[PDB]
Amino acid sequence: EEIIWESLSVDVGSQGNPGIVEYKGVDTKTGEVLFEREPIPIGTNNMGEFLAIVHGLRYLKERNSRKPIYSDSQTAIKWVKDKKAKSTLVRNEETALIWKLVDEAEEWLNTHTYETPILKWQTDKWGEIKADYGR
RNA sequence: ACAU
DNA sequence: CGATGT
Ligand SMILES: [K+]
Ligand SMILES: [K+]
Ligand SMILES: [Mg+2]
Ligand SMILES: [Mg+2]
Repeated sequence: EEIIWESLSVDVGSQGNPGIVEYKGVDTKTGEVLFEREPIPIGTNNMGEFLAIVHGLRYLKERNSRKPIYSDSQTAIKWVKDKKAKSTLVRNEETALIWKLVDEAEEWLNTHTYETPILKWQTDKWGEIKADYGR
């Protein structure tokens, strides 16, 4: 079981959980940063991981790329498979923004198709995912 | 327990 | 140490 180097890797970074959430996607082989989401004032780690995968799906579809996506998040990979983010985060004014983004990401999954493999990054064998924030 |  | 998740 070896790394698929021709892939996109995503990760979340946060200040608090729940807290400020950002995410980015990188070329697994080179580390080149391909997209970075503006920090969201309040969210959860798993909402960020979910949004990062869905943004990766949208990024690769727009560019007609068949590359797989690596995520280290068991939770987010399942949420994407399910097309349903089962977050416990309260819905209030402070969490409105991230919940809007999560709702819209689910909506995108329910109205689009993709063949993109979404693969578990095996941190125990390979070290930190290439998109890691190092926090 | 596993993944963050 | 605490929080998010299956
Ligand atoms: K980190
Ligand atoms: K736990
Ligand atoms: Mg991660
Ligand atoms: Mg990380």
